[PDB]
Amino acid sequence: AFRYRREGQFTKFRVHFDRSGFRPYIDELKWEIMDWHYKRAMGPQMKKTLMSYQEGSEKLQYMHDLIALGTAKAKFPHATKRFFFVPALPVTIPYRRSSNPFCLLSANKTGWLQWSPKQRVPFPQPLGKRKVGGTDPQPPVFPK
Amino acid sequence: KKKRGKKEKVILNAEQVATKTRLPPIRLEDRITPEPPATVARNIRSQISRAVAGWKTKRMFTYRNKYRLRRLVGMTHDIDGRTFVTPLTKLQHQAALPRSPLHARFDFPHTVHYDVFWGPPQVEEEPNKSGCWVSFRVADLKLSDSQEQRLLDILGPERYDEQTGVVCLEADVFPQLNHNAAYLGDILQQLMREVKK
Amino acid sequence: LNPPPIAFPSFNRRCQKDWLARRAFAENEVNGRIYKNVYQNLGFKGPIPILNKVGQYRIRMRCISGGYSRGIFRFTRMARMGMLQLAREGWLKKYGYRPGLF
Amino acid sequence: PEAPQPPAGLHWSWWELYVKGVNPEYPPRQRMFAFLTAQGVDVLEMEIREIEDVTRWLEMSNVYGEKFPRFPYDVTFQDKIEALKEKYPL
Amino acid sequence: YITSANFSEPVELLSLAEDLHKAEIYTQTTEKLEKQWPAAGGVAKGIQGDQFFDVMAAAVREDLQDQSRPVLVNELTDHENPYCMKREALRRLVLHACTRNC
Amino acid sequence: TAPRVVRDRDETNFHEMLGKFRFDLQGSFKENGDMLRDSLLQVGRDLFLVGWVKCRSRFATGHIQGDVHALSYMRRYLEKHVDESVSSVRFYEENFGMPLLEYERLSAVNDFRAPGKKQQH
Amino acid sequence: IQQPVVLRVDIGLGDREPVQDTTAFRKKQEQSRRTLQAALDHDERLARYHG
RNA sequence: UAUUGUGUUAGCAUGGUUUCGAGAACA
Repeated sequence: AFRYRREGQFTKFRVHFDRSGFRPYIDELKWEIMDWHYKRAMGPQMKKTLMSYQEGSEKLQYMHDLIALGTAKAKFPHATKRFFFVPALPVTIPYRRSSNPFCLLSANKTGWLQWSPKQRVPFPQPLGKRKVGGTDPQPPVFPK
Repeated sequence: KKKRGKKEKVILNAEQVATKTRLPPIRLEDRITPEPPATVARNIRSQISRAVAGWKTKRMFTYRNKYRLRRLVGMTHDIDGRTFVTPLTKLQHQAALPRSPLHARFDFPHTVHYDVFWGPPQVEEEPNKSGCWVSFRVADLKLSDSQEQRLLDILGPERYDEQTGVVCLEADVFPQLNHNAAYLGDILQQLMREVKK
Repeated sequence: LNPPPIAFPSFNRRCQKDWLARRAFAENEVNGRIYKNVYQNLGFKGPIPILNKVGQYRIRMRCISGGYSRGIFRFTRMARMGMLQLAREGWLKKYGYRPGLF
Repeated sequence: PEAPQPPAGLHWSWWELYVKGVNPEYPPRQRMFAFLTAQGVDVLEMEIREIEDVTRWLEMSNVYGEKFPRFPYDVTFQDKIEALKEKYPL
Repeated sequence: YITSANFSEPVELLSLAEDLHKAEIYTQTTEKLEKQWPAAGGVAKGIQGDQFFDVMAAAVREDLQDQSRPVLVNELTDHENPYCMKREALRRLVLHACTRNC
Repeated sequence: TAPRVVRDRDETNFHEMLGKFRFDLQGSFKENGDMLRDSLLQVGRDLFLVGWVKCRSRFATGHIQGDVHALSYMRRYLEKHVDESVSSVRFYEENFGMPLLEYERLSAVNDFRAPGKKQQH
Repeated sequence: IQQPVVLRVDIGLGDREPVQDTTAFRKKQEQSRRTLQAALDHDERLARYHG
C-alpha cells in the first residue's frame, strides 16, 4: 500500500474550501501583477529625465537642504562629491506594517524604493516562444 | 445586414409636453445611500393592512400556527423608558484585579495557549488567528464533593475529558487578540465565585 | 501578435453594472435584517419588494479578465482562457503550481 | 511650487496629497478641498470611500447646473453636509 | 557622462564607505553597548518583574543605538535591525559587478 | 548585431559572449537511455540551456547553445562525471561568439512512433 | 595627496535636550525660500527640469 | 478606492493564440 504517494487525497476531493488549511493566492497576485507594469513604463522614463541635465544637478538638492534643516549637515568642500542620485519609484502595494524584525519592508520609513538598472534573471519567464503582454508599443504591420 | 436599420425620432407631437423636463425615476446607481428610518416603518404599515384586506396564501396560515405554539410554552415577549445594565458591563464592575505583577490572582495551575501568525508582509490579514483557551486539571484542584460535581455540570461533558481528567475553556467572541485574551480572564474568575456555594 | 496585458481589462458596460450592485447591498445590508426582525416578532410572513434591487442574490460571478458571467470559479476568478494565459506566462510558479502532475 | 509635508513621526504623507489634489493633479478634488474646509469638517480624517462619494455630487451638480439635487427617499444635498459635519467636527 | 557625479568610479566610492563601512560601525557599537550595560537576567524575565534599574537601563540603550544609526545613501529603507543592514549591504554590492553568469 | 571586433577584452566583456556546445556521446546505456535523459534535463535547467538533445539506447548527440562560460561546465560533466559507462567522446563542430540565439526552450527528442509500425519496421 | 577625510568621530553619545523648533528656526525658513524663486527667474535649462 | 463607446456585416478560400478530425517520428 502506497501511503506517501497518496498523501493529500483526503483534502482534495473530500474537503471544503472554507474547512481546509489551503490559503487563497488570488489576493496577493492582484497587487503584484499590476505593480510590474508600473516599474517597466516609468523605469526608463525616470532615468532619462534625471540624466537629461548632467551638470548643475546638485545645485537644486543643495538649496533644498537649506530650507528643511537649515544647516547643511552633508556639506562638503568643492573638491569632494556631494551625492549620487539613484532613480527610485514609489510603492503601490498596500503592504501591512508587520512586527517581523527580520522583514525587508516592515522597517520602511519612506515611500520610495531603489530600482535595479539591469536584471539578468527576468521574473516573468515564459514557458515557450510566447511574449509578455503589453510589451509592443508600436503597432504591427502586415505584408498586404 | 441586420441590427442597423435606424428609426427617426417620432416623439415630436406638441401633446407630449411632459417629457425631458425632470429627472427620470430613481436609478440603481443612486441607491448607494441608505434608507432613512422614517421610510422603513411606512412600508410595514402599508403591507400589514393589505394582507388582512383579503390577500391570503396557502403558506401564510401555517406560519401563524407555529408562532402560537411558542406562546403556550412561554417563549414570547408578550405581556398580559428604561435604563438597564448590560451583562458585559456588570462583570467589569465585579472583578478583583491584581495590584501589581508580584501578586498571584489565581490559586491553581493553568496553561494559556494562543496562535500567533508570523511571516512576510501579507496584503491581507489571515483569519482564525485570535483563539485563546485555558486548561486545568480537576484532580489537582482540591475541592469538596458537592463543589466538584457543579464544575462539570455548568460547562457540561463536552468541555471535559474522561481519559486524562482535564477541562478546557475556550473563548473567542472578538476579532482582536488583545480584546479576546482579556475576556477569558474575566469569565474564569466568575465561574469559581458561583462554584463555591 | 500581442497577447493582452492581463493587468488591465478592456471596457465592458455589463461588467461594471455587476460591481454597482455590490456597493448598494453593503450599505443596505443593515436594513435587510431589520425587515426580517419586525415580521418575525409579530408572527406574519410578508414580501420585501425593496430587497429586489438591492438584494444579495442580484450579484453573480463574473470574469475579471473578461466580462462573461459563466465559467468562473471562486478559486481562480477567471474563465477558461484567463487561466491558460496566466499560467503560460510564468506567474503561478511562485505560488506552488507544478503542471507535471495530471 | 509645492507645499511641505509635516506629518507625525515620518516626513512624508501621501494621504494629505490625495485629499488636497496636489499630487494626483485632479481639478475636481482641488476645488472640493477648498469647499469642505470652509464648511468646518475634518476632511483629513475621512474614509477613502466617502471622499469620492461627495466629490462626485459636486462635479455632477456643476456641469449640469444646480437643478437636479434629487436623491432616493426625497433627500436633499444639504442633509448629507450637516450629517457629516457632526461626525467630523472641524 | 559630462558631470563627475555620474561616472562609474564615483558610484563605487560611495558604495563601500557608506554601505559596508558604515554598517560595521553600527554592528560593533550595538554589541559593545550590551557589554557595558548588562541587565539583571533574561530579557523575558525583566518585563514580568516591572522592577527599577531595568526599565531605566533598557531605555538608555534604545536612545544610544538610535543616535548611532548611520544613514545609508544607496539604501533608502533605513533598516533598524543590525543583522538585516549587513545582509542587504552585500546583496547590493554583489549585484553591481560581482557575477559573471545567469 | 555587432561582431566581437567592437571592444571585447578581459575587463568586463570576457563573460558576455554566446556560442554552441561540442559533444557526441556513444556507447550502450541502461534500459533504453531513460536515466541519461532524465539526469541531463535536470542539470540543463540550472544552466539555462536553450538547444536540444537526443538520447537513445546507443546513439546520443544533439546541438546545445548558450553562454560561452556556462557551456564550459557541461564539457567536464559529460566527459568524466558520468555514472554509466562511456566508450569515447566525439566532436563535430563548435563556434564561440554570435548575436542572439536560435532555439528558445530546452527539449529532448523522443521516439513517439506508434507501436503498430514497430513490428513492420 | 589622496586621503579625503583626516579622521573619524565615531563616539558613543546621545544628543542635546532642546529641539530645533523655536521661532528663530521658523523665521529663517522664509529667507531661504526667496533665493529659490530668484534663481528660477534666470531660466537656463533648469525651469523644465525641476517642473 | 469602478471608468475611454459598438455581444455588428466579415474566419474552411488572406489571421495571431488555443483545439477537434486524418497521417508521420527508425541507423
